[PDB]
Amino acid sequence: DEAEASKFVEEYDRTSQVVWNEYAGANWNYNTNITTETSKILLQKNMQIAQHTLKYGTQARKFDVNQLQNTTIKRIIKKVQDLERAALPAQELEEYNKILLDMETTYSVATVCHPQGSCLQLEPDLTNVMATSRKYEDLLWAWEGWRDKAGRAILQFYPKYVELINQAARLNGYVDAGDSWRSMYETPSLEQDLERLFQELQPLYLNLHAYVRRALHRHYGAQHINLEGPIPAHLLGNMWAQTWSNIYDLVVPFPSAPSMDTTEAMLKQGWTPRRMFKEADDFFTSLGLLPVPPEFWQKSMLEKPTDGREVVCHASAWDFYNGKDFRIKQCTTVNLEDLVVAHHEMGHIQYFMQYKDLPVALREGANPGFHEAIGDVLALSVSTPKHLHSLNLLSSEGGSDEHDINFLMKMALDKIAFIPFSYLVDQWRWRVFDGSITKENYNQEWWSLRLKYQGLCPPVPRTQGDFDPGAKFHIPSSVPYIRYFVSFIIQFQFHEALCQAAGHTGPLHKCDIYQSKEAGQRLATAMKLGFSRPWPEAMQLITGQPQMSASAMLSYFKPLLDWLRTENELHGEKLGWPQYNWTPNS
Ligand SMILES: *[C@@H]1O[C@H](CO[C@@H]2O[C@@H](C)[C@@H](O)[C@@H](O)[C@@H]2O)[C@@H](O[C@@H]2O[C@H](CO)[C@@H](O[C@@H]3O[C@H](CO)[C@@H](O)[C@H](O)[C@@H]3O)[C@H](O)[C@H]2NC(C)=O)[C@H](O)[C@H]1NC(C)=O
Ligand SMILES: CCCC[C@H](N[C@@H](CCc1ccccc1)C(=O)O)C(=O)N[C@@H](Cc1c[nH]c2ccccc12)C(=O)O
Ligand SMILES: *[C@@H]1O[C@H](CO)[C@@H](O)[C@H](O)[C@H]1NC(C)=O
Ligand SMILES: [Cl-]
Ligand SMILES: [Cl-]
Ligand SMILES: [Zn+2]
Repeated sequence: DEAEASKFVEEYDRTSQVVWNEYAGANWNYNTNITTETSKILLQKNMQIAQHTLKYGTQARKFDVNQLQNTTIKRIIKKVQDLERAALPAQELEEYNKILLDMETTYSVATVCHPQGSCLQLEPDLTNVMATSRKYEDLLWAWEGWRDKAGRAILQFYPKYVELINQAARLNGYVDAGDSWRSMYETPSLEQDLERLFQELQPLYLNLHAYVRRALHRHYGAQHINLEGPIPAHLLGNMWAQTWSNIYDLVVPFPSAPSMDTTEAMLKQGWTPRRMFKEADDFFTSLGLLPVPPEFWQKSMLEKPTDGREVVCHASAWDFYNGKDFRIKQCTTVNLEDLVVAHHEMGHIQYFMQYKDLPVALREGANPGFHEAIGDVLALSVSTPKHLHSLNLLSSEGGSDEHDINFLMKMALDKIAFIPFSYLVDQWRWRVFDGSITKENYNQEWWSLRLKYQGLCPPVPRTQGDFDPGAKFHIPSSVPYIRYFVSFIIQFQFHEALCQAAGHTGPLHKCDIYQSKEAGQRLATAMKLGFSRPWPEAMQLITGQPQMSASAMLSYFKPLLDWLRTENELHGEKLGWPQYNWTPNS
């Protein structure tokens, strides 16, 4: 009985490595070379992997997991009973795979064109406009144009995508696809836990929002910013207003303590995409963690091709399921923002290497948030002014209270601003999946949440036919989002714990764990667990306790909360957006 189940897991593990490696190869070849031929091969490998999933999943379902004594085998077999899309009938499975490919291709090849002028891709062209233009109409052109071309083009697919992903979820024992996705956390209290964490971050976010709103009023004019209303969504330096640090120049707390232009410093010093990834690899090995293998450097795509290939630019990390071949695909630009992205992606690679010897079913993060958090933890140390000065990308900024508050503001514009964005994406999709948002009101309900959680309004009133969620990568690519909310909370818990393990004293935001072997050992022991244990065990190995908590993030930013409250009170700011119905008049 126990013996047949053990044998089954061994056979599943052997055969899964082969077929998933072939799938990953076809998927990579399409993502790095969008053509009719690579698309056709990819759809064929989709059917091959479904045949495997159906064979082994059907077997797994013949086991009564209740009667298995070994808890590791029990856990693997329970997981393999979920066929995901391979539960669908063949005709629906083919339709679903084609819909997914059509949606992700539509996003990745969309362009926005000037009349009898040039056509801009999202990366680098439109993202550069959003980051650097300080002209309301130019930002509006890029913001609206991207939604018109990418978002509107996904709408034709999304209702059928929803029907099919939900159908597969029901065939695997869930009530809808959002139930299935939430199950990855194995935490019955997930929704309440996330809401409580969101509420703890409100003082910081509301104060940041009011301060930034005032600064935008100063630059863009009183006729275009309502000091008691939501902020227009195209003014925050980022296409989705999900991180705001590119408008640091407009909001700097102490302009008499300026920072060196880090993009120009990186360019003058000869930085390249490969150098950026080499620096990330060096930070990981300084903690005693694993270097990426030589193969990574030969096979990764670390910059946009110049040879005519169309590619999926959106950065991502790839496991080829053979314990040897790991790769990053990123259209890297030489700037500080993308150095942080490089660390994020190298954190995924680290996790892949740490859990490579577990059974494939257990080769995941402790929960999806943990997978997202590893690289960001190291990037918190890289981002310190002390570390950036050691890279010759900032001047010496220490010993200055003004530089200290400036740094905390730079960090808040990304980390605090992202909290409400990362909360709302799957609040929307969970309600699409459970049927309480229909295609009649996709876009209206999206904007209701953008208002409620982020305090943003669209600069141009939306019209029927708009599908602004489709203009965000994870929606057409069907990548869950609450992982990023979880990550941004727990990365500060991990930073706090690793800094204490490294012997740091003083304010958390001054900590840099470079070269700490004690810090590396904490992370390594947790990552080696993969998905073999409930995630509170990995939380315990890193932090010494088992809960998710916003306390670390709040501690990191405490000096900035104090500064923001004093500043906002001086100016008479009304926190929030009680005039929540305000929208731009022109
Ligand atoms: C329940 O079963 C798990 C899994 O057992 C493993 O997978 C099965 C499908 C069979 O193939 C088994 O033969 C196989 O061991 C047991 O977990 C395993 O325990 C062993 C011994 O404690 C671990 O061995 C280690 O292996 C590494 C190399 O990977 C060595 O460096 C170590 O020195 C040590 O020998 C093994 O890692 C572990 N495997 C997993 C996936 O956790 C588990 O012990 C068992 N439970 C009980 C109560 O018996
Ligand atoms: C353009 C960079 C995208 C990076 C990332 N890319 C994903 C691809 C995942 C995937 C899975 C399956 C198939 C294909 C792809 C990843 O590695 O998790 C991403 O999406 N980050 C989020 C949040 C974020 C913004 N800024 C950051 C800075 C640091 C850390 C996180 C974020 C975002 O951009 O919204
Ligand atoms: C892109 O795909 C086509 C079609 O399969 C192939 O002929 C070509 O060699 C590929 N290009 C690269 C750079 O791999
Ligand atoms: Cl939007
Ligand atoms: Cl998730
Ligand atoms: Zn990630």
